[PDB]
Amino acid sequence: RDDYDFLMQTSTYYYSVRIFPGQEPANVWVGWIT
Amino acid sequence: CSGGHASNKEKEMVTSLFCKLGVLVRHRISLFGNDATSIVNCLHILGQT
Amino acid sequence: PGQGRNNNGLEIGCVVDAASGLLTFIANGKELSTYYQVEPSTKLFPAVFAQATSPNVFQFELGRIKNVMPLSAGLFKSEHKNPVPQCPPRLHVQFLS
Amino acid sequence: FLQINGYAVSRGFKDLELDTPSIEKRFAYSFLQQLIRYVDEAHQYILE
Amino acid sequence: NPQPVDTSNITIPEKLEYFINKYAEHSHDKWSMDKLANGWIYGEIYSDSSKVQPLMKPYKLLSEKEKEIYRWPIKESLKTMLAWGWRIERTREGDSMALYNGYSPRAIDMSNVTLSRDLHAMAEMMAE
Repeated sequence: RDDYDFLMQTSTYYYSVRIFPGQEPANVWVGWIT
Repeated sequence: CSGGHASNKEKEMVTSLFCKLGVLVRHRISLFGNDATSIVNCLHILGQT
Repeated sequence: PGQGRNNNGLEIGCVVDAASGLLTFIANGKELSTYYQVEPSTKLFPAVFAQATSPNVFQFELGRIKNVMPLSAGLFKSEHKNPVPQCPPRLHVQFLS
Repeated sequence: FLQINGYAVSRGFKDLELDTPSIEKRFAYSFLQQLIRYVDEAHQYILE
Repeated sequence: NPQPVDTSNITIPEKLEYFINKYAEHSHDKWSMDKLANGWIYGEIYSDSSKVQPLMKPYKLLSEKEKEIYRWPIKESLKTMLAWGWRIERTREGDSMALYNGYSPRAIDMSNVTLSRDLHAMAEMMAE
């Protein structure tokens, strides 16, 4: 289990993208934009 | 303007068809059994084409 | 590994270090080589560019992993200390047009 | 599954070449040509 | 007249045989989860009336006969495919896949994956 104090002090954020099977992932790009 | 015009040889061969159809219809309206009018109209539309 | 999208849906996880500006990506539980470094005060929008080759294209998951606080905490100021992932109505997909 | 393992199956025989520059295969070409053949045949028919 | 294209003359290759083995693995897998969904009881004795059977064992473990009764229709399938003259090419990424060679046995979303139109027409002619 991750430390709750660590979760409180950290600033790193996460998300995810699930490419559904059969969707050609070469045609899929994931990341951040401004 | 969509495209697909007749070729030069197409035009040549159409004109040759015209000439030979005129030769065919020349002095043969009596030989044609009242279809001479049909050939007349044929050569007509050929002339406008 | 190859054919990761075949057996199961492929999962790309994007982690951003707002304190240092490091952007890293983890696919199938291992951190990919490509990483980015952004200058301070940058606003980064989660984004996916996809050419649909299937009726179902993809899925944004707003979950969280070990030692990383979920995206809603970063987005909303009220939930800055809420470990529970959230998808409030303000968050929504926008497409370029 | 063939697609999954990446095996591409294609047509049994690829086309060797299409003589599109040669205008003999035009629909007007062959049709009007047979038209001329029948016209000439009927012309010599009526000459007889 | 109900006649297909005879194909007894052609022989199957081995690079195609690896694909055949993988697709027979898939056939066994979906058959196994078909039995799980239906509720066939796991037991050494095989009785259809009692619904008991022992064949939920993995493909490599699986009986060679069962592997063979998958492989056979697959063999005549690729055999007729070659009788149609259709050439088959293994991609280099696919070759790398064979070279490379919890734990949930998961099938493949056949409906979600998509096929090209020419291959659709090939699917229709082979179906007929």
